[PDB]
Amino acid sequence: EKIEGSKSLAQSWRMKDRMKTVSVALVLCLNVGVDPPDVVKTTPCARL
Amino acid sequence: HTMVVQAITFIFKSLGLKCVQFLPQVMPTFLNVIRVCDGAIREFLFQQLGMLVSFVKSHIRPYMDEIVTLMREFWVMNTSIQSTIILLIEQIVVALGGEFKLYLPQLIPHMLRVFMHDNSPGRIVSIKLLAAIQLFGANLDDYLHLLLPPIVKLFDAPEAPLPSRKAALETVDRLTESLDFTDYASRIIHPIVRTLDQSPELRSTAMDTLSSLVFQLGKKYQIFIPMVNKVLVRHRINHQRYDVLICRIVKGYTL
Amino acid sequence: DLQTWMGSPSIFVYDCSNAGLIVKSFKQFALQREQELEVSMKNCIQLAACEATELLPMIPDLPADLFTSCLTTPIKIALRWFCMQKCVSLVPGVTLDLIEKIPGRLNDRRTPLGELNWIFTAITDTIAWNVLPRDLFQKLFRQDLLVASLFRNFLLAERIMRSYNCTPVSSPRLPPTYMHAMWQAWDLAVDICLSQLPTIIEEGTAFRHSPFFAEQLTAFQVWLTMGVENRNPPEQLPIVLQVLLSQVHRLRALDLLGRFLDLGPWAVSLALSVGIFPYVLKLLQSSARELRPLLVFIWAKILAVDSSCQADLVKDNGHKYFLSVLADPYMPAEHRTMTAFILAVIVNSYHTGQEACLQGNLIAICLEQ
Repeated sequence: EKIEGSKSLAQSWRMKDRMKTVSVALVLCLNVGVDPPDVVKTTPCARL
Repeated sequence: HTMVVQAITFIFKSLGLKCVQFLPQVMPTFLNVIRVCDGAIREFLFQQLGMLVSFVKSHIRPYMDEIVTLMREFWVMNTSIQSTIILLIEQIVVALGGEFKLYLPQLIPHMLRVFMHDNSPGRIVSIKLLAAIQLFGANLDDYLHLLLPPIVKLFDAPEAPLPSRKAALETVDRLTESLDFTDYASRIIHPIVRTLDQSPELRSTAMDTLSSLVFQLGKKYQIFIPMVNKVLVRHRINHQRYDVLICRIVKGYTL
Repeated sequence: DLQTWMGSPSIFVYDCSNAGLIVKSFKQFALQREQELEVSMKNCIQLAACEATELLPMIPDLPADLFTSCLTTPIKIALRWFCMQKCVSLVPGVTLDLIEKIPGRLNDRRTPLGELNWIFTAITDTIAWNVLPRDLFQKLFRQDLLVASLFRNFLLAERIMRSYNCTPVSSPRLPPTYMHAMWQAWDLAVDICLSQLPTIIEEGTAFRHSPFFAEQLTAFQVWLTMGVENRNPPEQLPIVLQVLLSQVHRLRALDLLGRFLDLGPWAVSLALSVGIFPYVLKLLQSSARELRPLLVFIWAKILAVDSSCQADLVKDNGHKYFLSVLADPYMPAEHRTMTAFILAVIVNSYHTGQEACLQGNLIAICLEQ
């Protein structure tokens, strides 16, 4: 073999940046006790 | 018999989704009427039950088990009632949707008998049942290994007429869009390759089915490429999408 | 207007019936803003329970909040859905009531419930790595934890909702994973895990752990035997990562991972892309001397490729871990040679590392050997 160093490849594995989810928005349009007019729910329907 | 049920059908259509209220009254009687009806009315009732089911849609779940029992009992090799019931089958699938897979296993014995012994002129009752199978969708997951062999025999049988062969191939195209076909690649590809010899008329339809299957298999189709290429050259089969798809698979680009 | 008030870095979760319409209209208003920008699209992530045409399921067995539950309680619906499939016939005596009363927690991996969460995390992260392109994988499953968790659970939603004529929608479009083979492995893992529950609840039997992770390491070993050719990489590489987190199978995994790195420098590059580095670095805080020969081997192969990691090793004081190995007569001379190489890389043209190793008395230690 030749006395030469092996060329290092472009290691791109490193992460560019670290994101941080600082806050969370829970918008709940549950309308508990009321049924939306568009969908005629069945009598058992889904309650949970 | 004829006038009473024609009224109830128009009433439910005119009501909309508020007809659900009346379900507990109509259905138990209506089902018992189908049981004791005789001759022509049977067929007519099944026609009108289909309309009912199309309006009630998901709400028909409690009585669905009885309806299947009714169908199972009154399914006969009589061509007339078979075409009638197949239409009622197509309407149940759109009504229940995901919940249809609970009841399909009861119907399978009759569907497998339809393919085995179909005396319909040109097997148009089979062709109708193929069009129904297209609607089945992701319900067919747990039962595809059962239904598929009859369908495969249909498009490989040379005695069978060309229309009925086109219908089977187009069905596999649809089912490819929704179901997974990796397991059963060999069970289909070998009849297809054989079909590309015995008849040049199906060459177009069949090749379109192949491309769809190839798209679904992806890298798993690589195995068959040598063997199919041999059959394609022998009859100069030049499909645009297929040559692109093979080129894409061999290259490894994903799109 | 809704995307006016929210800023650039944001993520949107729509749990409604025609949710596809929102995703279409979101991209429209995104394009409309891009047209106005001449004279925030890739940043905005979107998850949708359904396609615009599709409707939400009305089935009393399932919860109304089917999509959110999937995203936020994957194990809970996964077991309830498992108990609704036809495959329950193969396990009689497993009702929903036993699922309610499953023992354990979601943290303790030695419990039955924590086992499933650990298995689920491995299987989902494995499916993603094998199916998605490398760029999009590190974008979603490596950038930030919370997104990675949502997409992990999104793959489960796709599987369950498919069985009810529902197609979930994502903003970075994913190829369909529902029919992947690994899902069958998930079934077996579930089967074995909650086949013991009758005995755990009623008999009070000690929950034996699943052979899943063991068998997956066995699969990785079998691949290495005839892995010389540059064929498709082994699917189980992300599973080996998940196994490193425990101690029960840590020795076996670290061994196989080293054997893998042996295959060539291409493999070490792969292992860096999947994200093995920050986990191997945490083991340098351990004091178990049995680990020392394995880490020396692994670190020599990695540092041979990417010499820039010498910066990271000085921050965490990992150079002390190896200094100890170089002053241990009982350590074989084969591993001591790699250790001297590792130090010769950390020191290479890096004034911060030379000042740090000088204080660690390297010259005196070297002369001893």
